[PDB]
Amino acid sequence: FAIDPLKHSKLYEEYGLYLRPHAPTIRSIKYASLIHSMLAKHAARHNGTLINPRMYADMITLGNTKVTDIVTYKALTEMSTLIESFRLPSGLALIIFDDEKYQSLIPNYINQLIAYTQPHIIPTWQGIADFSDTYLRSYFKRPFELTASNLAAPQKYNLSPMTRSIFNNTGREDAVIRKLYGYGEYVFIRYEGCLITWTGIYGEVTMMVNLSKRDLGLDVGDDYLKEYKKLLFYGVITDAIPSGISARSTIMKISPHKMMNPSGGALAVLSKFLEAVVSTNVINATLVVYAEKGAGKTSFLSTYAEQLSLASGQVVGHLSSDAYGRWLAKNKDVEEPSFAYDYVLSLDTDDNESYYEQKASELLISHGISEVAQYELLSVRKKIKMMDEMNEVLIAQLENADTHSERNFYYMVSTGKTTPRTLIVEGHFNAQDATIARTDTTVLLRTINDTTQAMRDRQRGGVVQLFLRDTYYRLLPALHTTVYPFEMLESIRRWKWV
Amino acid sequence: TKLHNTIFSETRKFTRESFKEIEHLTARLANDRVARHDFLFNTSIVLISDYSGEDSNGNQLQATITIPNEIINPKEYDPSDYPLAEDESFFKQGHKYDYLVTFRAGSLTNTYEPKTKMYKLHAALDKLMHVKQRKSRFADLWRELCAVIASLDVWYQTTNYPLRTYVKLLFHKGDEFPFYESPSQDRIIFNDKSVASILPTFVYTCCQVGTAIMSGILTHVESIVAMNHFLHCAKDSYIDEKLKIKGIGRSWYQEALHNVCQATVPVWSQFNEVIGHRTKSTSEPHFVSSTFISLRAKRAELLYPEFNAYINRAIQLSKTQNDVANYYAACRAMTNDGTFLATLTELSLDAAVFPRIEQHLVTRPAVLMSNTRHESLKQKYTNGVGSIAQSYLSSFTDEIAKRVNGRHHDEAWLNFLTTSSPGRKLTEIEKLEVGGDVAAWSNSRIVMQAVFAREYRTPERIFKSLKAPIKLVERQQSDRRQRAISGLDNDRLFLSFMPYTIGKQIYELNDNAAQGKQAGNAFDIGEMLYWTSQRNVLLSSIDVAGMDASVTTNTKDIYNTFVLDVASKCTVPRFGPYYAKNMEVFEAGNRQSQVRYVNAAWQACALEAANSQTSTSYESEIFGQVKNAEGTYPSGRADTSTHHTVLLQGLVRGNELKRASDGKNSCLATIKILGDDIMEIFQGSESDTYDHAVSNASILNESGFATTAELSQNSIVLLQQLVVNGTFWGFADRISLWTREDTKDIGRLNLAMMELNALIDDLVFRVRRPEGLKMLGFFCGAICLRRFTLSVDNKLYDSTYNNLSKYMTLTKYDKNPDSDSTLMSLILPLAWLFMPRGGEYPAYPFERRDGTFTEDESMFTARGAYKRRLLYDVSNIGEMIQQNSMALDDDLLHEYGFTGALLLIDLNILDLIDEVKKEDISPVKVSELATSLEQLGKLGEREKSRRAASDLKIRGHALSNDIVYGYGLQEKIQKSAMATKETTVQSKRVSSRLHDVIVAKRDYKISTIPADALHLHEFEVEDVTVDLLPHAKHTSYSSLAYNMSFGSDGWFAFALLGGLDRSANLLRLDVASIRGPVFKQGYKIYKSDATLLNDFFTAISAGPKEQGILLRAFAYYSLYGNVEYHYVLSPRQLFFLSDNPVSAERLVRIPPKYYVSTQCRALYNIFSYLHILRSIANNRGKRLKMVLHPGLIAYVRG
Amino acid sequence: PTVVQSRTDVFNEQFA
Amino acid sequence: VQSRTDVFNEQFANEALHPMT
RNA sequence: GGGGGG
RNA sequence: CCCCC
Ligand SMILES: Nc1nc2c(ncn2[C@@H]2O[C@H](COP(=O)(O)OP(=O)(O)OP(=O)(O)O)[C@@H](O)[C@H]2O)c(=O)[nH]1
Ligand SMILES: Nc1nc2c(ncn2[C@@H]2O[C@H](COP(=O)(O)OP(=O)(O)OP(=O)(O)O)[C@@H](O)[C@H]2O)c(=O)[nH]1
Ligand SMILES: Nc1ccn([C@@H]2O[C@H](COP(=O)(O)OP(=O)(O)OP(=O)(O)O)[C@@H](O)[C@H]2O)c(=O)n1
Repeated sequence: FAIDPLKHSKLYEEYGLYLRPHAPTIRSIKYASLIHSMLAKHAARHNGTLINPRMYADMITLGNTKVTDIVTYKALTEMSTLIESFRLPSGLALIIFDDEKYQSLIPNYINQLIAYTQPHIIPTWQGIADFSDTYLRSYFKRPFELTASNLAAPQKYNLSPMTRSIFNNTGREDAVIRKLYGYGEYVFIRYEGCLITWTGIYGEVTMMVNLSKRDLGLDVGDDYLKEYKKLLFYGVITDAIPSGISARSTIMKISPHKMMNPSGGALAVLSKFLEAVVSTNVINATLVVYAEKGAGKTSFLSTYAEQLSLASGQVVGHLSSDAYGRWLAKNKDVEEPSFAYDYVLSLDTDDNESYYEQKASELLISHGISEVAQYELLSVRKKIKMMDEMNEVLIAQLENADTHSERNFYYMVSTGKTTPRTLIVEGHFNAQDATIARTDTTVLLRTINDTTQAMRDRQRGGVVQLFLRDTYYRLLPALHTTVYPFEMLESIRRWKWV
Repeated sequence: TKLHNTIFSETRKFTRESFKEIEHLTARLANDRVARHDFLFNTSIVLISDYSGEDSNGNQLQATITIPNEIINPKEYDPSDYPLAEDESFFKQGHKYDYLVTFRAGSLTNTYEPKTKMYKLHAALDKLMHVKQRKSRFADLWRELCAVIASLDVWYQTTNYPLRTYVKLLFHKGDEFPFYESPSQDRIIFNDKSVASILPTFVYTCCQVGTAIMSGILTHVESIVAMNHFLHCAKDSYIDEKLKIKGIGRSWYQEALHNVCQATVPVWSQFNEVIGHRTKSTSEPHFVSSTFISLRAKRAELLYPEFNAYINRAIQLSKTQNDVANYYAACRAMTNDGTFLATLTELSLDAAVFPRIEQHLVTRPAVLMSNTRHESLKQKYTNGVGSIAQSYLSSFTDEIAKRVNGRHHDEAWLNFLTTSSPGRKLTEIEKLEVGGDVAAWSNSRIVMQAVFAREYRTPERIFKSLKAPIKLVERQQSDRRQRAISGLDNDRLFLSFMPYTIGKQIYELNDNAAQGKQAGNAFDIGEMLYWTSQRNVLLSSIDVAGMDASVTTNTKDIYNTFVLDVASKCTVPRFGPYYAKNMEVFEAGNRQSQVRYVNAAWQACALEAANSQTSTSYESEIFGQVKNAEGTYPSGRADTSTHHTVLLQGLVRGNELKRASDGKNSCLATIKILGDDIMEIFQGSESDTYDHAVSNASILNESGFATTAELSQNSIVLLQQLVVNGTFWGFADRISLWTREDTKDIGRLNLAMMELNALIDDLVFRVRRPEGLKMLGFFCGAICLRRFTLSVDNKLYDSTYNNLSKYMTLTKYDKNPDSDSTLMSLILPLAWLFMPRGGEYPAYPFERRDGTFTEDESMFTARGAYKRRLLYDVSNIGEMIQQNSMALDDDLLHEYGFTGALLLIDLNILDLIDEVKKEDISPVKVSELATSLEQLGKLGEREKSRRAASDLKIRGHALSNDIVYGYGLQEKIQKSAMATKETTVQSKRVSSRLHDVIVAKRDYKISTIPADALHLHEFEVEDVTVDLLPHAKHTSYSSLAYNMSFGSDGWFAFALLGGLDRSANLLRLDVASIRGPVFKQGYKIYKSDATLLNDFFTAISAGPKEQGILLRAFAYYSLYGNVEYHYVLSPRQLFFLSDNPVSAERLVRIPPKYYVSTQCRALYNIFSYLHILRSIANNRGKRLKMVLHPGLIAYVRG
Repeated sequence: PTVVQSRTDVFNEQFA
Repeated sequence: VQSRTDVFNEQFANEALHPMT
């Protein structure tokens, strides 16, 4: 293996792959534990590295090499006397899981060998390697599933504590199954998350939630809107967008599942923002978040602003992506509008109309399209011909820095006297980077929604909302780091405070 | 007393009197400042008000000196001239003054308590006017002004010229200088508080304006119009007005050339040979003429009213193309002082790097395939400007994959970091660090790559980089807004290295790259002379504004879609830290994820485009950490403009196919891009080419770049080095003799004096009167650098002066009890400027014992060992041969002081300072070898090349030094130049023997060697005139360069030798292609012992293509053979003239009997070709017959 | 003769 | 009734490869 | 900070 | 060390 099972099995406890109690197999893995004590010993000799990584890969992996100046070759001859004693039929194989969380815990010295080897890569499914693999099937208990109809006695399905481990999908408490049917001689794998399948529009849909099934009140047949606020924080859809998710989707099957490890890169860009929050060397920390319209980002960042407020204790501002859009509709005629912070927060309320929605309503009436069905009926060429006209009404506001121009809007708001020190600003597309400012942090935010279905769901704006979504989506390639909402809440727990 | 009345001033020749007289005067200027103030403000000078004379073309002008009242009466400092934002997180958004406002220096103070917002700002402005202003190439700024004004005295032999009153009117206040710079504090220091704050920069303005007068661009009358234009710009902000007006006052020439109508110009051919003159009309196309109207109303406003009439004078009077280039060169030195521009870093940071969207937005590609994060993988455009570029670049994707597979990228990345270190990577974060002496190397690239070794292959290494802000460095340049560059961390830079390697592969596939390669000769611009000569052409040089701020986030994806398709077909397993593995992947039109194999680089290309944050943080002394808004192009991740070059040429050639579907045949010839500068050539009818010209202007506007479209029938610009009708025009102002960015001023002399030769030879064809530069740069070397600042120890300090005073005088400071060191300042004789590995500066005629003067050297004389011949020439070689004596004539050399000039050269001062540091400062042993032995582990094993290198040495021949094995390089990577530290006491500890060689000097002699007999050839003028080659007939009118005007000696030199060789310059370009000195050190192998050349390949580890270039580069090269007697002619020092010495054999005759039987026939041409270039001043149509020393031939056969 | 004058005279005669 | 295809992103990809007139 | 050439 | 983006 890469990571050594024997020194610390707790990592493979997370995947639910347990060592067999203790044959060629058992004698083999004890050899691998000796090699990792050896490779760690050579590590410290030269700044934590190896010396001839292609020379070690020939000895350990292929087994075709025998070694007999003393200064440079002393480490190799010590390796050769060890491996030659094993009398193996062939060389040992290197193994690596597909999961990035497994890769982030691999020792530095193993990575040096990997480039001169051909590692056997075990594919995962949802953060879980398939158990049919040749190596995992020999070294670890093969997990056995127990469902509704599948529940039975051990005698009906021949099983031993040696060979097999039990997974519980029945949904009854594990203490009952362990105590009632005599399964206390087997070890149960445990899963702290959930994998919930939903009925979608286009087809069946799956999902992953970072919360335990007891803490999530959803059961079979539940409505999507019930407990919707919990899913938006901790859920991840795992199907290609667009999905089938709707306001009226229902649950089919719910099972315990492994927790999703937060992305290593997404935590890095967010902690870069938190480093600017704590230190006094920076005057303004400002996070920028883009999302496709209709993702509900304003619903999530209203709470994420409060969670950050409890930590640092500073008053955190918040500006919805339509804050400038409504404020431009009010003060376009007034010559010297107020830029005071709380006055702009007063105009962020949903009841007011954005300026951009007004100009887009005329552009649809100019072709006479007020119906969702008439808009869906159009060819892609007919829509793209219109979105170029919407690009003209947008460049008019970004072209220059004027008193009513958008760049001066975020300048006077950010540099106002009473404005909060830390801000959280939303934006609709990448081209707004020059306007909203001035930051080293920017992230995309992917909720669990079909935003093009969510726009058809809402009945107020109708076509004007769905049309602006595609006009923003056309100008918003995913060129910045992606961030699911749970990783932002995970970002705050890991960072130390004070 | 003084310099305008010297015997050297009237005869311009050295003698036993005037040369010893001109030494006493210049040494008196550099040594004592009290004599300098009396020189610059002398009472005998007469003030000038109205003045009259001739302009650049001989027309009579009448101008009047006018100093604006606002410099004599500076306004009190105004706090509101630098407003802040209400939060005071930064300067206020809109603000007028990015540079200095002019104000009285005594009006600026800060009463505020320390550690306050307003206290730190006034401390910054005090840091502004007292620090940023001083930028001097040599010594004090007052000595630099003396060398220029001293040159004007000797050249015109008169104290009375207009430029002097500008010095006496501005800078004469009190008994002493208004301000002096102290090297110890690196600050200007004001002795008179009433002076205007901007004045110290104007000393650099007069030093530039005084250079143009010696240069012959500006005459005494046009100098008055120039100086008023700068003093007019001193109100209210000296640099803001220059950056605003500079675009308008240089661009007028288009309309003035329109009025010349007919003109006759040489016609170049494809091969860079002139085939004839041609009478072409210079009338502009109608659409160019309509643009003149908008300029006139604009030139009547922003321009100075008197300087505006000067340009109206130019559009009227000039009647030939040479007159227009003379008025144009005159305007060039009136619109620019040539100084480096400087501000507070955060003041200029606003408008330079802040992103700006202009005209249409860029739209996204459709996403054909995506990562489980929904990152892009491969993508394609349905429509837009991005589809236009993809219709072109998509045909190159497959062929590049076959070349990407061949490179072993881990060997490339380790070699890529070696080319440039230190890289200013962020310093060590925390304890220990182990270390522990690696902090001495903490600022480096290869050292930081070596320290982080086990970290290299970890994927986590990349995400650690994302938490590090990108520090912003500022690299200033002449006559331009201050630039904001972004330095990057190793791993942060590494993410873009894979896209870069694909980016430079395209250059082999096209001729569209102006950055392809450059030779530095006239062949660099050689294609431009061809297209400017052609009929029915519409030239277009489209400069593009911004490009840092003009590339929005969505614009960069046009380049990514090209790399992503190339990385898709490429098969490069384990690029590191990455694998060629499977992946779960989402496709367009399929519901659930599919399973697609992925190679290593296609991950690294995807991950880099997926995460993009161009924001450049900067830590400032006022506002803390400031961060520029996102949307910049970083300039540059990995490399650029290789991003822009693939981006622009795809937007342009793809527009040609966009017109193919539209049915319009696309007239066009060739197109070069550096970038970001573009250049086009349209051949066709006047109506059709304009229609295609407007399309290229519009398509770039559609992709978000705004440009100033330039169009002309008879002129073009590239690399700010323009051509008109096959006539090169130089830029004089861009070379700044008197300023530099680093403020690196140090007394080491071969570093500085040999650097000055690189400048004066770069001005050879950018100037109208080269002979004036020789008198200018002599006095600069005769005054600015005559002292040496070596620190002595108190023990040995008394022993040195007891002997050296016999020849070279020096400064004697009283011994200081307080500290250990007692300083000395070493004055040197003027003779050191002319000796080998001294200044090697061109010399004036000397006086022999016979009384005949030696030949007057020109700008074309070679340097290197050839300069030693001047020693023998003083002894009269023509007399040396008739007596058959090799005697050196040491007595006469003691007069001029050559005997003392070589004593300073025998110290090897610059070699001991290097050796003394190498001992202690580099621990080597386990400290350095442990990283080199580790650093080898990442490279594709292995380079044992030292075993293949010393194989060439024994026996074998010596080779030096570093062409391979950069694991001795990180020792050099710690220069420890700042400071010299305490090791200087050990640097002179070895000099205790070097003042033991001065007591051992006794009577001193100049050493000679048996190889030194080669100098003894001297030519005797014959009678028959040389029939002249045809090129002179075509260039005889409307000359192709400022110093090649008809009858000028620079023109006549091209007439005798002719133009540069075709196949020789294309081939010599290739030995510089591998380099990105190796040629000559390896060429002795090709001549003496040829069998070492094969191991010469494996010692350098050159590839099979690199092996055949050096073999092929010795083919057309060996026709002029090897140098047993070497010379150094810079390719910039020449430009048009032939480089091959064989060209000069035609105009000299040799007796047959001097040849060796089958050897060295080709060596006499170097004796001839080097001699004709040395003296083109006295050359007048005479064939030459050389004579040889009888002992020279005995040496050649031995 | 000045050098330039000699140079010019030489140039003219060859090219008449 | 609705299809994965009517979504704008889906429609756009298609437009990416049977580009119609 | 990187690229082009002496 | 110069030229150039
Ligand atoms: N029934 C109905 N509710 C609507 C409609 N439009 C908006 N809503 C309300 O909007 C709420 C959802 O908020 P969000 O998903 O954050 O929408 P948003 O605030 O505009 O945020 P963005 O979509 O990112 O701009 C729902 O709870 C609804 O009450 C509509 O047309 N019909
Ligand atoms: N006080 C003062 N210092 C000057 C002046 N000019 C230059 N300096 C610098 O200040 C330092 C001390 O000043 P001085 O003793 O007057 O130096 P100096 O008269 O210019 O003599 P030199 O340094 O040999 O040129 C010197 O190292 C100079 O570099 C000046 O006019 N007055
Ligand atoms: N040392 C530097 C500085 C920056 N860049 C390039 O310089 C370009 C910016 O050119 P700049 O002179 O700042 O803008 P312009 O004046 O408009 O350039 P030009 O006149 O040549 O069009 C950028 O594309 C960047 O890639 C570079 O490669 N080398």
